Amino acid sequence: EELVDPLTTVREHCEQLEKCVKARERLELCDNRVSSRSQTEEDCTEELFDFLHARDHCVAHKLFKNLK
Amino acid sequence: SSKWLDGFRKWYYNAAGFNKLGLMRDDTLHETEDVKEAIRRLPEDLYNDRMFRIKRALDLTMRHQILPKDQWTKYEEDKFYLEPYLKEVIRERKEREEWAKK
Amino acid sequence: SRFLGPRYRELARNWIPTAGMWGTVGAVGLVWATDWRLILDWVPYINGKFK
Amino acid sequence: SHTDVKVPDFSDYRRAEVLDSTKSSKESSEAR
Amino acid sequence: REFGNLARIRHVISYSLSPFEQRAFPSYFSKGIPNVLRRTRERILRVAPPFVVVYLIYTWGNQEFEQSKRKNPAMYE
Amino acid sequence: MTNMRKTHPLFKIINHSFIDLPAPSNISSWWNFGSLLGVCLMVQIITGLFLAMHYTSDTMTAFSSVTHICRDVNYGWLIRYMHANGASMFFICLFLHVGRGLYYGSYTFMETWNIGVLLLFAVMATAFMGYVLPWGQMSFWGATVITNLLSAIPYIGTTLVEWIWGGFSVDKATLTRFFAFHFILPFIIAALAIVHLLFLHETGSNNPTGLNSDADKIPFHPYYTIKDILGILIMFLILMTLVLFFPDMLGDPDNYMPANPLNTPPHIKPEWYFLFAYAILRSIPNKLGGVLALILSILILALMPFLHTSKQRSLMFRPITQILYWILVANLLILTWIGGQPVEHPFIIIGQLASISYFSIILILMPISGIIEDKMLKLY
Amino acid sequence: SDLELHPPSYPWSHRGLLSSLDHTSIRRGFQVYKQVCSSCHSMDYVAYRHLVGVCYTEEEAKALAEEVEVQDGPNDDGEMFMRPGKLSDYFPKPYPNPEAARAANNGALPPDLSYIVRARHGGEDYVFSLLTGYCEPPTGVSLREGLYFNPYFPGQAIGMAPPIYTEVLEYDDGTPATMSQVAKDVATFLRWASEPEHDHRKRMGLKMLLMMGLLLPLTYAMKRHKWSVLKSRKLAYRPP
Amino acid sequence: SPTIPSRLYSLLFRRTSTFALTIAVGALFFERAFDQGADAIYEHINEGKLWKHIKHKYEN
Ligand code: HEC
Ligand code: HEM
Ligand code: HEM
Repeated sequence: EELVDPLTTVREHCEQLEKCVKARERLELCDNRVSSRSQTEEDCTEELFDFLHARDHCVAHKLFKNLK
Repeated sequence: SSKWLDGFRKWYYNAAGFNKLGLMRDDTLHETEDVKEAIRRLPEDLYNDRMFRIKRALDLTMRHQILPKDQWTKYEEDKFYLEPYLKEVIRERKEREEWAKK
Repeated sequence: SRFLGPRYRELARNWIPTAGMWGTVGAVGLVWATDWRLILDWVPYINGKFK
Repeated sequence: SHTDVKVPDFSDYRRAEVLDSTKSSKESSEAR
Repeated sequence: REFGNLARIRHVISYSLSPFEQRAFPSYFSKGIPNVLRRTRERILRVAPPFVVVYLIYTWGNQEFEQSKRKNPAMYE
Repeated sequence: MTNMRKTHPLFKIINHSFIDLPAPSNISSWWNFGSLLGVCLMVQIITGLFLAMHYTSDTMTAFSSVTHICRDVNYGWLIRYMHANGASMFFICLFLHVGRGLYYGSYTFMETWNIGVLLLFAVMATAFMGYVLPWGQMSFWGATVITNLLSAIPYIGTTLVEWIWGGFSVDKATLTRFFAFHFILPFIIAALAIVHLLFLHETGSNNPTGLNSDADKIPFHPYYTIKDILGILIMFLILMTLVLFFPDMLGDPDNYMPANPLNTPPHIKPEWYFLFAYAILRSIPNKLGGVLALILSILILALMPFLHTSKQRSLMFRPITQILYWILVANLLILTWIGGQPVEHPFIIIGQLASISYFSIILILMPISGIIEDKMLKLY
Repeated sequence: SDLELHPPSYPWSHRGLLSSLDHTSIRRGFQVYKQVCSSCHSMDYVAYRHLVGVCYTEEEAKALAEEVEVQDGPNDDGEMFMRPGKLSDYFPKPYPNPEAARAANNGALPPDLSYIVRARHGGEDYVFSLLTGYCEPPTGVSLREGLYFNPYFPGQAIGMAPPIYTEVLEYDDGTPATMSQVAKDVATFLRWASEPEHDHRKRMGLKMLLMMGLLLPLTYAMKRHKWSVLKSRKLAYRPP
Repeated sequence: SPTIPSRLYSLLFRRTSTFALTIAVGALFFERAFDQGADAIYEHINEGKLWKHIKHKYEN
C-alpha cells in the first residue's frame, strides 16, 4: 500500500485518455441497461472487452519505462 | 464490323508479346508431330530464318530484354508461312485416320 | 473420334471376351486374396473353413 | 564475305583498364 | 541428345568477350532500373488485380466475422 | 591418354547428366527450384537422421525426447527447427515447382509430370506423419482427423482405419509405425526423384518461352552450377532467418502441449501446406464427397496434360490464360486462408465459392480461354 | 462468452531481432516462480543445471538445489528414501499425478510452465496480461466460487486465484516487488524456460546476417562474372 | 603501377595449391576476426543484459 503501482498510474492515465472515456461511457450505458431490467441474459462483456483493448493498448505503449 | 475486330486483334497482338521478341505466330506454335513435319517440309531459307528468330528470342529472354520498338514485327507483316504446310499435314493425317477407321 | 469406327468397333468386339475373362480373373483373385465372405459363403467346399 | 565480319563495339561492358584500343594488355591482366 | 548434334543452324555468328576483361555489373542501375520498371509495366495488370480482390474479400470476411461475434441489441421487448 | 570424365562409367553418367547436359540458355530463376527441392531433401535427410539419433518413438517418451533434443542435445534445437522450417521451405519449393510447370507448359512431359505427382503425394504423406511424430496435442488430433477422413470410405474405411491405426485410435502402434514410415519414405522419394530426373533427361528441359531451345543451348556447368549455387545460398538465407528469428510463426503453439485425448484443442487445423485441401474438404458438406474432393484436387494435376487445348505451350504469349492462372493462384491463397479460420460465417460461402471457382477455372475456364485465344490469333 | 481478448504488444527488452533477455529479470522471475508459482505449477523440463550459466553461479545453483528435498532410491534393502537435491535433478513436482493436482486445485489442472509461452497465443504478452488483468466481473456474468473472472483467459472464467500482488515476495536486488514488476520478471523467466536457446539463437542470427551480407553480393558477383559471357553475347545472321 | 590485386595474383592467386593455402589461412584468420567482431557487436547491442556482463556482482 505504501509503494504505489506504476501499473495503476499508467492505468488511470489511460482512463484519462479520451477513447477510453468514450469506452467507459458505453460501459456505464450497458451497466444501467442491464441493471434496469430483470430476466435478461445480456452481459457487458463486449463493451468491457472494447474498453480493455483500448486501455491495455495505451498501457502497452506507455508502461515499461517505469519498470526496472 | 470487321474494322473493330481488326483493331482489337491488333491490341491483342501487342498484348501477346511475341512481337517484341521478333517472333511470329508460326514461330511460337508448339512443336507437335504435325508441326515438326511442317518444319521438316519447310524450305531452307524459311527454316534458317525461323531458327535464327527462335535463337534471338531465346537470347532476349535470357537477357530479360526485348527488341527496340523499331525492330518489333508488325501485325500486318506477320507472315503465315507455316500455314499451308501445316494444313497439308493435317489433311494427310485426317486421310490416314479415315482410311484406318474404314 | 479416332477410336470410333467400324474396324475399331469389331476389334473391340473381338476383345470383349478376353477383357471379360481377365476381369473374371481379377475378381476371383481379389476374392481369394481378401477372403471375401460375401462371395466365399456360397461355393460348396470353401464354406467348410469359415464354420 | 567473311572479311565483312567485324566484331561490334564492347565498350558498354568492358572494364576500365582495357577500354583503350591503343593501350597494350598484359599490364592490367594480372590486376583483373 | 548429346551436345554435338541437337539442331541444324546455318549462317549464324556469335560474339563473346572474356569475363576477366568485361565487367560483372555493367551499369547495374542506370539500365537496370528501367528494365525492371519495363518488366513490371508489362506484367502488372495480369498479376495485381487478383491479389487486390484477395485483399478485399479478406478484409470483408474478417469484418463480417467480427460483426457476427458482435452481439445484436435486439433481445429486448 | 583418355578423357576420364567421359570414359569412366560413373563419371560419364555424372558428366552426361549434370556436367555436359545441354540446358536451355534462357531458363529463369524458376528453374532453380528443382535443385532447391533436391537440396532440401538432402538437408531433411541429414537433420531427421540426427533427430532420430536422439528421438524415441514411444508415446510416453516422444514429447520428453523432443524437449531433450531441444534443451540437452548440443544444437538440437537448431536441428529440430531446421527440420521444421525446411519442411515449410520444401513445400514452398514444391508449390513454386508446380506453378512453374503449370505456367510454362511443362506438363506436356507427361510421364515426368506423373512421377512428379507421385512425388507430391509421397512428400505430403511424409510431412503429415512427421508432423504427427512429436506427439503434440495438434499432432495427435490432426492424425485422428485425417484417419477418420480416410475412414469415411464406405465398406472399406473402418477396416482400413483400424489397420492403419494398429488398434482403435491413434496410439502407441500408430506413432511407432508413423515413425518407421516417416523414416523410410524420403528414401522412396529420393528414388522416385532419380526416376523423375531420368524421365526429364530423356525428354530434355523446357525454356520459359516454350519454343525449341536446341538452337541456343549451353552446358549446365559452370552456368547453371553457379546459378543453382546462388539459389541454394538464397534458400539457405530464408531458411536460416526462419530458423533463427521466426521459428514459430509457421509452426503451431498447440503442438507444444502434450497430446491429451480427453481435452480437445479450441480450433483444430492442420499445417499451412494442407490448408487448401482442408478448406475444400470442409467446403463440400459430405464426408465421402469431401475426401473424394481432396483426392481429385490433387489428382487433377495428373489429369492436367489432357486439358491442353492451345497450340502454344507456355503462357508467355497467352494473356487471358495468364489472367486465369493468376486468379487460380489467388484462389489457392483464399483456400489456404479459409483453411486457416474455422468453419463459420461467412467462411462457409467463401470456402464453397473458392472451391467451386478453383475447380471451374482449372477444368473448364482454362481450355476455353486457350480455344478463344487461338481463335483470336487466327489458328482455325 | 465466445470472444477472445487479444493481449497487446508490450515492449520487452528481447523483442528486437538482435536483442537478448535481461538475465537479472530472469533471476527475479525464477525467484517469483520458486516462492509463488512452484506450489501449483510444474517445470519438469527445466533443471538447476539449466539454471547455471545464464542466471546463477554454480555455487548458488548448488545451494538453491540443495535447499529442496527430493525423493530417490532404491537403496540396498529396496526402500524409497529422501535426499537433498543436486544440479542434475529437475524442479520438483508439487503433485505426484495430475489427478492429485485436480483434486487439490478444485478440478482445474495447472499446466506445466516449461512451454507455456511457446504454447499460448501471445506468449509472454499473454502471461503478463493474464497476471495483471484480474478484474471484477461485469454485470450479468454470474461466476460460481472457485472461478475468477479474467478477460484474457479463453472462457473468461479461470480456475486461478490471483497469484501475485504488491509485496508478494522479497527480491534480493532491492527491486520494488510491485505487481507489474513481478509479472514482467516472471514472464521473462517463462520465456527463457520456453526457449533456453534464445540469446544463443540471436547470436547465430546476427552472425548469419553479417556472413550472408558478405556472401550474397560476392556470390552474385561470381554468378554475373560467369554469366557475363552470355549476357554480352552478340548474335548476327548472314544468309547468302 | 603494380596494384594490390596484381601482387595478390602474382603471388597467391596464380597456382591452385597456393590458392588453396591462401583460402585456408584466410579461413582461419577470418574465422577468428569475424567471431571477435560479431561477438563484440552482440555485446554492444546487449550491454548490461548478459550473464558475462552480470557475473561480477555474484562472484567472489
Ligand atoms: C495455485 C493457487 C497456483 C498458483 C500459485 C499459480 N497458478 Fe497458474 N494455474 C493454477 C490453476 C488451478 C490453473 C488452471 C486454471 C484454468 O482455468 O485452466 C492455472 C493456469 C495457469 C496458466 C494457463 C492459462 C491458460 O489459459 O492456459 C498460466 C499461464 C498460469 N496459470 C500462470 C501462472 C504463473 C505465471 C504463476 C506464478 C506467478 C502461477 N500461475 C501461479 C494454479 C496456480
Ligand atoms: C521431391 C520432389 C521433386 C524433385 C526432387 C524434383 C526434381 C526436379 C528437378 C531437379 C528438375 C530440373 C530443374 C527444374 O527444371 O526445376 C525438375 C523439373 C521438373 N519437375 Fe520436378 N521434382 C520434384 C517434384 C515435382 C512435382 C511435384 C512436379 C509437378 C507436379 C514435377 C514436375 C516437373 C517437371 C514437369 C519438370 C520439367 C520442367 C522443365 O522441363 O522446364 N516435379 N524436377
Ligand atoms: C530421411 C529423412 C527424414 C527423417 C529420418 C526424418 C525424421 C524425423 C524425426 C525423428 C522427427 C521428429 C522430430 C520432431 O518431431 O521435431 C521428424 C519430424 C518432422 N518431419 Fe521429418 N524426417 C525426414 C524427412 C522429412 C521430410 C522430407 C519432411 C517434409 C517434406 C519432413 C517433415 C517433418 C516435419 C514437418 C516434422 C515435424 C517437426 C515439428 O513439428 O517440429 N521430414 N522427422
